[PDB]
Amino acid sequence: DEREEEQRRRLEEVKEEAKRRERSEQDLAVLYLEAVNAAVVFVADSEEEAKRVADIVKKLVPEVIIFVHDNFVVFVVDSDEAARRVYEIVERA
Amino acid sequence: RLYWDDLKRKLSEKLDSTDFTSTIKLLNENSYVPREAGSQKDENLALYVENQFREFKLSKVWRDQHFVKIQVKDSAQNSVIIVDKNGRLVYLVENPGGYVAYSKAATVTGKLVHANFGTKKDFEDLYTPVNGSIVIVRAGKITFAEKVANAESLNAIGVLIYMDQTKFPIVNAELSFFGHAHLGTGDPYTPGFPSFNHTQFPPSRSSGLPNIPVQTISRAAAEKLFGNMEGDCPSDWKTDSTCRMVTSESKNVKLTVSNVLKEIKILNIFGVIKGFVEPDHYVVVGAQRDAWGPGAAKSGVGTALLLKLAQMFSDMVLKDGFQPSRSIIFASWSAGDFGSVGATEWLEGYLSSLHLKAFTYINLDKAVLGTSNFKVSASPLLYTLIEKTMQNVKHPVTGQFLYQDSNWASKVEKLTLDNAAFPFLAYSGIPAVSFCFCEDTDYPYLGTTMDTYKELIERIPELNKVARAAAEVAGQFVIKLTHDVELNLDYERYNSQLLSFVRDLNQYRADIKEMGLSLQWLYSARGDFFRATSRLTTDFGNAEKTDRFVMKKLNDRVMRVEYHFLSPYVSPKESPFRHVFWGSGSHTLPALLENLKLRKQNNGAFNETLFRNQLALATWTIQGAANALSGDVWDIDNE
Amino acid sequence: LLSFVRDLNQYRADIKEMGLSLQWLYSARGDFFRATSRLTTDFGNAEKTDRFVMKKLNDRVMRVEYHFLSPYVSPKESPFRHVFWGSGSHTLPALLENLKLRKQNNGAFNETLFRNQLALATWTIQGAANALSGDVWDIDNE
Ligand SMILES: *[C@@H]1O[C@H](CO)[C@@H](O[C@@H]2O[C@H](CO)[C@@H](O[C@@H]3O[C@H](CO)[C@@H](O)[C@H](O)[C@@H]3O)[C@H](O)[C@H]2NC(C)=O)[C@H](O)[C@H]1NC(C)=O
Ligand SMILES: *[C@@H]1O[C@H](CO)[C@@H](O[C@@H]2O[C@H](CO)[C@@H](O[C@@H]3O[C@H](CO)[C@@H](O)[C@H](O)[C@@H]3O)[C@H](O)[C@H]2NC(C)=O)[C@H](O)[C@H]1NC(C)=O
Ligand SMILES: *[C@@H]1O[C@H](CO)[C@@H](O[C@@H]2O[C@H](CO)[C@@H](O[C@@H]3O[C@H](CO)[C@@H](O)[C@H](O)[C@@H]3O)[C@H](O)[C@H]2NC(C)=O)[C@H](O)[C@H]1NC(C)=O
Ligand SMILES: *[C@@H]1O[C@H](CO)[C@@H](O[C@@H]2O[C@H](CO)[C@@H](O)[C@H](O)[C@H]2NC(C)=O)[C@H](O)[C@H]1NC(C)=O
Ligand SMILES: [Ca+2]
Repeated sequence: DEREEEQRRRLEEVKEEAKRRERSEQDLAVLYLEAVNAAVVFVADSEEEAKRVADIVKKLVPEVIIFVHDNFVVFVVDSDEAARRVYEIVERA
Repeated sequence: RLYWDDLKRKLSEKLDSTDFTSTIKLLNENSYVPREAGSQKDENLALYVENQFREFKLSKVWRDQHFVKIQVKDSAQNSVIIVDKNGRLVYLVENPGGYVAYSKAATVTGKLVHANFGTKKDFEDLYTPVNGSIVIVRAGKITFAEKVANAESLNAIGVLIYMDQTKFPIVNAELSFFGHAHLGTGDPYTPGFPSFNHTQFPPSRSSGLPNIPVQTISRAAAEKLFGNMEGDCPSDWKTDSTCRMVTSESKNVKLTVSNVLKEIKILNIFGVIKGFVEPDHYVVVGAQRDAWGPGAAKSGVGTALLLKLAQMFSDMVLKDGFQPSRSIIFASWSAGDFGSVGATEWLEGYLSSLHLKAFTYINLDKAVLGTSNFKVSASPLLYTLIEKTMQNVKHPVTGQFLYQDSNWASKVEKLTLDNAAFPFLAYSGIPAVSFCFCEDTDYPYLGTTMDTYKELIERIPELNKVARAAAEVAGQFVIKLTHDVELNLDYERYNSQLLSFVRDLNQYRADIKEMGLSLQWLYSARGDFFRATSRLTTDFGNAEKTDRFVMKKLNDRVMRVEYHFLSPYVSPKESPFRHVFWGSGSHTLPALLENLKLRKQNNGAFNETLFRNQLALATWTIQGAANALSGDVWDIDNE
Repeated sequence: LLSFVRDLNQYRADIKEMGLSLQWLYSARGDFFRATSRLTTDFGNAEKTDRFVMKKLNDRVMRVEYHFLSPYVSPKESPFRHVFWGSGSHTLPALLENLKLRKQNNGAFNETLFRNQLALATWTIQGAANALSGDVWDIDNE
């Protein structure tokens, strides 16, 4: 009977640890944001939309440093002014 | 032999030749700022205060060593981020430089709902419910702990605190600030017992510790958050036009707090001037030494006042022939920014020694914040002493006496959780007093890095004169409490208080009548207490002041007045603030009134058995105080 | 007090396995012995005709029994607060029985309760000693 008990609890442990590594796209975006203290992380549907939005932001905010990664875009700025401008642009464009 | 007039004149003479601003400027030097609790500069200032106490040649200088648990920032930065519920964008609102001590380390995400100040009435008059959402509130009316507790009572998952420009006209919109959210005083991990090694620090957590994360944010971050929110804030809130109420449907807020506990050593510095007749009875004068930033107004002014008062009284005793009947203790506390930890743990450590010996506490924290108003919060036993002090101390600017309102006593606000005199009054039953020259608004730089000497001397150019006036008030308190054979403690004042109580009960008479209860026993207890106070005043009048034995008996009966209002039916460890008038918990008269108020609202929030027990215990607390004040046990009359 | 600590001796290993020490109890015992010895010395050196010195010393005597009432317990739910002769988890016999349950390895032993009991009893004894020693500034604790 105890063999079945250890088997049951091992399978239960595997379940718990498998559910805990469940990531969302937003989790990866937040990790990108928190890693480099970015201002805005934008998740596009494709690399083309990502490139287009990044280029628009770069045109309106030249000092921004843009990291284009798959369909993710990471905006790093030096001032809160540029952060606010980049956020407005990314949220409304 | 010196009398009251000689002592007053010599005290004013020494106050004229005292330079307070120089010591304030010394306390803001780089060797003392910043002085976080337990830091190296805190210990440096403690050593300086100790050496000053020794150089004043006080009767004895000593120290107390405590090991307490505070909360500090972690290497992981706390963050406020905005997430789009579509999942397409995340936006870092702010990595705040300040923090809220004793906040729970957690990450929560949800709607952001604006509450005006975090008070219960603010929450009740709210369109959007806050359960399951993050709450953003302004500071200014209640402590951070009260805001967080009110938020937790409605199942909020997080609290953000900011300083609006209307309440805090600060030019720097990115200014960080600091606070604590422990609903209580002292070390929150030694609730009710001293933080000494002898206890071997057992696992015990104060019930006032919050269970949700709380974080301070700048006004710029608050406006960035309002940019993603809808709804105008009510006009009676009287806040900025950028204020908004609730986040849009597409926006949620993620708050991450990761503060960590840290065990630190704190020092309490003490000096004592012994009395000449009854040195075992004493007054305590205390001031906070620690501060998050420079703490010029929060800590420097009070510490300078403490040093100057100790020096002047030592000179009066050694050179001017001042012979106080009772002793005077000067105390420099630490960890006051975390909830009067030093003073509370000193009280909990030496309660058995302070019982019926320490008969008055005088707090000096934040005594100089402005020049318009003179505000005071104290036990009623000191009211008369305050009045007589306000009638002969002149305003530092106008030159008039501070006594301008004859009905001031009916407008006094009771001591609050953030005041160091509150644990003295509500927990140990020692009459306590706090006072300040202040404005109608709050000092905007408290808990910030802009609480420097420059800002203080710029806002108050008459800083030396105002500090002199505050020191004069405190010194007259001390002299009146220690120089004569009478204590100058006005027990009759409590009569007024009792009247108010029954008057506050009148608006619920009908409730009292339908529960089969009566207020007749409370009025009989009021009569007994009034007659006891009248008999005590008559005995003081008929007594011979040179007869030390009769005066000793009457003064002991006086010194038991504040202690007998501590609730004898509650655990002092779980409910330390036992004072039925000025404490907190279901044993206090305000708690009885709030529970009784819930009976009109016909939902099941009213607890009838709890109210019956509250009424019984409060009635017998009052009646027993009257009986104890009336004299010997066999001289008590019962109908 | 001696008997108390002697009753603790039979559990040394337990105290040693929980990371606890009995040194503070012996220090409080020494402080209480010092307070009683100086109180007797003060009674001997005082003049019985001086009504006030005798009144002060007699007040210090009359506070001895009161200071053994547990100041951390509700008098309504546990009225017998005396740590020596009362009843409840705040008394020394209750501490001894809880510590006794740790040798007899059932699951009846409550470690957190025992730590709180030890802390509160230790400081009750130490505070009684401090109050008996005299004024608050004349306490030699460090
Ligand atoms: C704040 O509290 C309110 C009230 O509990 C929460 O709203 C409640 O959410 C639950 C599930 O989302 C609702 O349950 C459903 O209620 C309808 C009512 O007609 C019922 O027909 C369904 O069978 C189901 O039980 C509940 O009604 C709803 N209450 C209201 C007034 O809408 C809300 O979720 C809380 N806030 C947060 C952030 O969680
Ligand atoms: C009274 O209690 C305090 C607080 O528990 C004791 O202070 C703490 O003592 C521990 C152990 O001695 C210290 O930890 C040690 O730190 C050193 C330096 O990093 C390290 O080499 C050791 O491995 C250990 O981690 C701790 O730092 C210290 N805390 C403070 C704030 O100083 C104190 O020893 C107790 N006193 C007595 C007489 O029992
Ligand atoms: C209204 O207030 C009354 C009074 O506070 C509440 O009754 C109280 O209920 C609690 C929990 O049900 C009782 O606690 C008990 O404490 C003893 C202490 O030894 C313990 O042995 C028990 O296991 C239990 O934990 C408490 O005795 C009881 N008090 C009275 C006077 O009846 C009542 O729950 C409140 N009503 C509502 C709706 O909140
Ligand atoms: C061991 O003792 C502790 C301390 O008395 C008990 O902790 C109490 O737990 C109850 C709920 O289980 C709470 O209502 C109390 O507030 C706790 N007391 C304290 C002082 O924290 C614990 O229950 C005991 N364990 C067992 C198994 O009986
Ligand atoms: Ca404590």
